Amino acid sequence: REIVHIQAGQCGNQIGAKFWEVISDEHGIDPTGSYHGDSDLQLERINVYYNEATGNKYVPRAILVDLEPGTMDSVRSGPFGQIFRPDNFVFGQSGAGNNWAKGHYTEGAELVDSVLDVVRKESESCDCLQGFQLTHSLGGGTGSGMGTLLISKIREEYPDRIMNTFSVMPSPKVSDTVVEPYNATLSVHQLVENTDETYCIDNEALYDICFRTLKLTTPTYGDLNHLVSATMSGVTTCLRFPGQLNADLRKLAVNMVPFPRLHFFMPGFAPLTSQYRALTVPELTQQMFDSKNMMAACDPRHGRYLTVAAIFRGRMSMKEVDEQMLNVQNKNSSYFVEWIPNNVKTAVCDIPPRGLKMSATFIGNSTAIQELFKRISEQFTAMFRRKAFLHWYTGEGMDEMEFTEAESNMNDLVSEYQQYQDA
Amino acid sequence: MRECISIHVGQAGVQIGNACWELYCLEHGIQPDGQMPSDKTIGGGDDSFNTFFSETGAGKHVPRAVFVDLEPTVIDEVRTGTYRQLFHPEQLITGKEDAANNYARGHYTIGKEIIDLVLDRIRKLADQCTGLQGFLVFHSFGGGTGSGFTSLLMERLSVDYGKKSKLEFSIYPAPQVSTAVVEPYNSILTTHTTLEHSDCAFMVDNEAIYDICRRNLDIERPTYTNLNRLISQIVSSITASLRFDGALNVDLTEFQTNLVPYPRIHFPLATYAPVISAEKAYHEQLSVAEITNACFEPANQMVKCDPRHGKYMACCLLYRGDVVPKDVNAAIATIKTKRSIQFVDWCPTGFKVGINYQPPTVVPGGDLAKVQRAVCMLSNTTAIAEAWARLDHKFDLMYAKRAFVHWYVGEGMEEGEFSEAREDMAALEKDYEEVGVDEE
Amino acid sequence: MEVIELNKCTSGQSFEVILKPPSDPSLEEIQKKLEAAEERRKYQEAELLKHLAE
Amino acid sequence: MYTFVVRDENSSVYAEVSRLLLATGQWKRLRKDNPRFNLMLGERNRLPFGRLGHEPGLVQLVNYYRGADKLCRKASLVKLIKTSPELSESCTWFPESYVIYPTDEREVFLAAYNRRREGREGNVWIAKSSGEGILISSEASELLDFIDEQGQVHVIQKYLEKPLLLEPGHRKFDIRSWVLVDHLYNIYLYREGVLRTSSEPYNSANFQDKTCHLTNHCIQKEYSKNYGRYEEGNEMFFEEFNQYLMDALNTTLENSILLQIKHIIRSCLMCIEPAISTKHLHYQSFQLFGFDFMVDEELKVWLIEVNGAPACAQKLYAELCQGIVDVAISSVFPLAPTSIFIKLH
Ligand SMILES: Nc1nc2c(ncn2[C@@H]2O[C@H](COP(=O)(O)OP(=O)(O)OP(=O)(O)O)[C@@H](O)[C@H]2O)c(=O)[nH]1
Ligand SMILES: Nc1ncnc2c1ncn2[C@@H]1O[C@H](COP(=O)(O)OP(=O)(O)CP(=O)(O)O)[C@@H](O)[C@H]1O
Ligand SMILES: Nc1nc2c(ncn2[C@@H]2O[C@H](COP(=O)(O)OP(=O)(O)O)[C@@H](O)[C@H]2O)c(=O)[nH]1
Ligand SMILES: [Ca+2]
Ligand SMILES: [Mg+2]
Ligand SMILES: [Mg+2]
Ligand SMILES: [Mg+2]
Repeated sequence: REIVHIQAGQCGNQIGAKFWEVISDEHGIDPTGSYHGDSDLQLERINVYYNEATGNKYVPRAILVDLEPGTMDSVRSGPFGQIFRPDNFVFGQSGAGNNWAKGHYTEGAELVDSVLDVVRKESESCDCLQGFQLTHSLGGGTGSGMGTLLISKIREEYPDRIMNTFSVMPSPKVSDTVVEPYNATLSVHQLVENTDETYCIDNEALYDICFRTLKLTTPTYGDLNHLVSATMSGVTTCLRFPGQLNADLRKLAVNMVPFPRLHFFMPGFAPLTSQYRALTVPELTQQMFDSKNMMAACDPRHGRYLTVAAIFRGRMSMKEVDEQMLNVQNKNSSYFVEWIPNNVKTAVCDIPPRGLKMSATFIGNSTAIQELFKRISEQFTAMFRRKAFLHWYTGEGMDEMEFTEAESNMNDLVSEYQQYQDA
Repeated sequence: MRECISIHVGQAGVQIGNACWELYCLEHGIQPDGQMPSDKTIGGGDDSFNTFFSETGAGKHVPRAVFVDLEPTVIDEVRTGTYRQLFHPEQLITGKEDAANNYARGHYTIGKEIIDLVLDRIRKLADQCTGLQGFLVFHSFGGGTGSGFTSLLMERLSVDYGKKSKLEFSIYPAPQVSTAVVEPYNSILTTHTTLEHSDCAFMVDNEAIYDICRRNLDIERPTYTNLNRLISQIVSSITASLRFDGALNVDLTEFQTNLVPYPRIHFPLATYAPVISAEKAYHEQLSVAEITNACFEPANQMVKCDPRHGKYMACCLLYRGDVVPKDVNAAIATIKTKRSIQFVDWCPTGFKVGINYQPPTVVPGGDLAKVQRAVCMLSNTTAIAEAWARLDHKFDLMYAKRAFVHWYVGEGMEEGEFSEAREDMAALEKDYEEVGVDEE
Repeated sequence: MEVIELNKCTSGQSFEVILKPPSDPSLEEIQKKLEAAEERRKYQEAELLKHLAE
Repeated sequence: MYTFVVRDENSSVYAEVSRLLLATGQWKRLRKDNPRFNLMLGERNRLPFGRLGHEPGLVQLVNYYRGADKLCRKASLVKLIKTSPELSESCTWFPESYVIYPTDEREVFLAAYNRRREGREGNVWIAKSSGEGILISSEASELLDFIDEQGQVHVIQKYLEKPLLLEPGHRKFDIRSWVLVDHLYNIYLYREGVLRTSSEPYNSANFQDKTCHLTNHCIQKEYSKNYGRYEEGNEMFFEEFNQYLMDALNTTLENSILLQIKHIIRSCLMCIEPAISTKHLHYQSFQLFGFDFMVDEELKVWLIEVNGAPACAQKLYAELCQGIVDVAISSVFPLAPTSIFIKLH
């Protein structure tokens, strides 16, 4: 059951590149596509993310998309650059200028058919295509505008397949342009309708974790992406290694999404790395549920957990893992909804990540995520009430109504999260 | 000699089928290559074991079993496992993608595309039967295949094999090893669609066998292998009368006749003893009275419930090992004076006892110690309705918010089927209450 | 108590102890059920493709 | 720390224990329908025992014994004493009783009503049920005309027309004892009982007047004219009652009465123990009981009724409720010396 990976834009390709860098190491595959591993657990579910070529070389089932060639070239020359299929690079020259409209309506519309051709040829060779995962930002133009265009086109062609995204939410604390709330609000409207699962990765949380916890005074995007690729590896551990819980994308969606529109997740990782003493099972459980280890910049105590998925990596006792998981929810049961019995499911994997002997990745569908969309909504309205910077978008053919609709739909999403926070 | 066809559906059904058929071969002396040197009638016979094994010209003894899963991983283990030579490829059926813990996806979407394949494969086994007596269906309540596809198969089996007995071995969902949050939904839906098509169903709560593995076997974190090897022992003691010479429960109809006076109330409670760890270096063998007494201890039941606060309708005692009737009678007389055994006033206070002199067989290298005598009690008590109440309550909590219902509607199922299924469980719950219950 | 219907053999033994006396859907309908869900499943997908075409 | 829920708020006894569970700083209260609890202060009717003991990693305790109603209902208690060989029907501490429905014991009741008539013996009976039924008469005809007129099932019992009368006053009483049974089925008798007395002098000729015959605290508050003369709230405690027995009868409360009380309590609870014990169950039970006794002229103690959801005297709420935390709750969920109870069994 194969997954097709797509990375779009500057952020999506840089984060996507680190992700393939991390999991290729976990599966014992060198930058030349050859396998030099020590355990058959590495190859047991390798087909989920890698195709096979003659000579027992493994090619990632990844498609690199961008409207300017800059980041594409950087990925091709960086580490693990030549592991990617050469013709799976689809890029233009104009760029999108941090403009959702340019990515979604004009510049990206000229390029989307080329991408769907690569998506089609990758899907046609799949034994039983499980679904798609997309990495992108919502604050730019290509990953935001063209990314959500791709999702809409892919859903039209593969309507019975799971659509998954890793979506980087913008923040004024790590900002490129002031129009990021516009692009983010336009993209959320698309994600609410056309994805089954979306991991909300807030650049504000990533910065704060790098600043306060990891003691990085001047964090870079590379520092933030080290955190993203680490959680991307953790949330996909159940998909890449033998397991019983949340082993495929649809089963995870059935366990994590009680209502179709509420499919935005808070990821969390422990321990946070930028490591000689191994962490204990109580220490992993306490950290992975702490706010400081959350990637969405939302205090979970401000809302309630609809469902929670947790994975533990390394050689440990499942007894102490069950004891600690049961301890954290029996002594914080007010933060878990009572109308979804047993909404916390745990999985374990014997393969630990690189450099760590024990690790824990957290996946939460909390109503506290509304804090994220409310921040975006306030930044959106602050400019939109004065129609500020709108000409960049109306110049690409957009109408003010489309902004009013995306704004209204996201405020509904916030109100719908507040509905289930009370019971 | 009337043949029996076993159908294993879903991951839980298939993996338990492995544990059982492995144990069947150890009990009848069948080697992994299908050969049985004990059988001197090569190529056929009307012996008792022939109800579960057919014979080829080469002397291979082949299970009368079909394995069905909407997903190839678990069954591919069988195709390459220790008993790969036991089954022939036609008996193993695998789909492309599974039901994703969705009853509707297993019943409607994927069920429609594979139900005719499965039935035709079942017809191939049925045609080799001079007088087929029915089916034993192993599945889970919680899985989308085990719940959704089974109820569809049980509907068609009643159509193609009219008034042929169908017995279930159903795995009740327990959160300690469960994989899905919607298992209450799947359980209620499959119990609704299957109720009229099942003559007798044995429920095993994974919670019950999980704790038995922790307490009696001293296993820290029991795995499915631990659980299934214990389940197979219970299944073997229930099907032993169909595979060995005897006079109690020698056909599938006798299970309904002996245990099910009311057709909807066809869920007997199973209790088993003794469960002794094989790593326990020193052990003192238990008596007939001690293992019979344990049959009335909740800690040894397949479903945790209190029979003292229900009413009995029937009781079967199935012994294996060194047990003579005098020991059983002296034990039952002692137990009646010390324990609360209340029968419904219209049924007779009695026990149907069966004894098989062969002691229970244990897989070499397993967790169970070989014991000189064991007993499995099948009792149709109204106390098992506690398991329906728990399930119905969890169903009620989620459904009041319509949590997750869009997954089922998205597969073509109508929201009204939830109500129709829950109303049926309410009626079933009221039926048990009619039968078992009479500032200061 | 009373022992009745005692049956013996070399394999085992069975009997009964008494202590106290007392005091369907057809194939056509199933195929219609599955096809009704198949049509509802196709109607929903058609509305999706209609929504995406707009 | 530990967690608990409350499902019967109009319970004065357990409203106080949940208040004490707060002050320890080691117990948090949850809402009614939160399943992740260690302790349930459950409701009085239809308590969902079947949903208890199925939460992984949660030792769960409940404040009621499933099946204890067979002792705490008039109809079932009569049946329990009549049929249990441990009580053997002919136990000397329970008045002659028959269950008459409005199966049926109407024939055998009239049979004993004739025997008492033949010997010209005291033939006065009482009619009670599960509010108040309040019928005492000397002829069974007036009893049944009232039973069938009422809806629910009533049970007839021989009236102890020769009761022990307190002086000064010439007044009868009933003794209430509180018994706590923990998860191990130890039987603890609270050292402090209470006497619920009558304020008017006892009268043998006026059975239609039900004030000097019925010792209920609600009836003495409603119909007694000189209520509260001798003791505060028609409640006399053990130290005063024991002093009276010494001054008036040259005996003690322990010797004359309490030995029989401890025997009656032990007998009733040891009988139903195999039916209600939670020794090897997936959940465990404790329960507080209120036994109602009666004493006659010859210092013989009679069991009248067992109450499964009793209240306490106002003076004794603090001591008794703290005892429930120590003995019944902290024994299963410890925190971070002389006892107020009397271990029987
Ligand atoms: N005792 C026991 N229970 C099992 C086993 N395998 C799965 N289960 C239980 O079955 C339930 C899940 O159903 P499954 O049988 O795994 O799912 P399925 O029938 O394959 O259906 P889908 O995977 O959704 O297509 C959970 O409650 C598991 O605890 C097993 O081998 N032994
Ligand atoms: N057989 C008898 N002989 C003498 N007095 C009796 C009696 N039966 C009952 N009584 C008197 O009747 C009073 C009330 O009886 P009972 O205890 O049944 O009422 P009740 O159950 O409504 C009050 P509670 O709330 O304590 O259960 C007793 O306190 C007792 O004085
Ligand atoms: N975490 C992270 N965020 C990024 C990175 N690059 C850009 N961003 C964020 O993404 C938004 C800009 O999106 P970008 O990918 O540059 O636009 P695009 O190339 O047109 O799709 C801003 O909110 C940036 O903070 C990166 O490498 N890591
Ligand atoms: Ca033969
Ligand atoms: Mg950029
Ligand atoms: Mg499966
Ligand atoms: Mg009362």
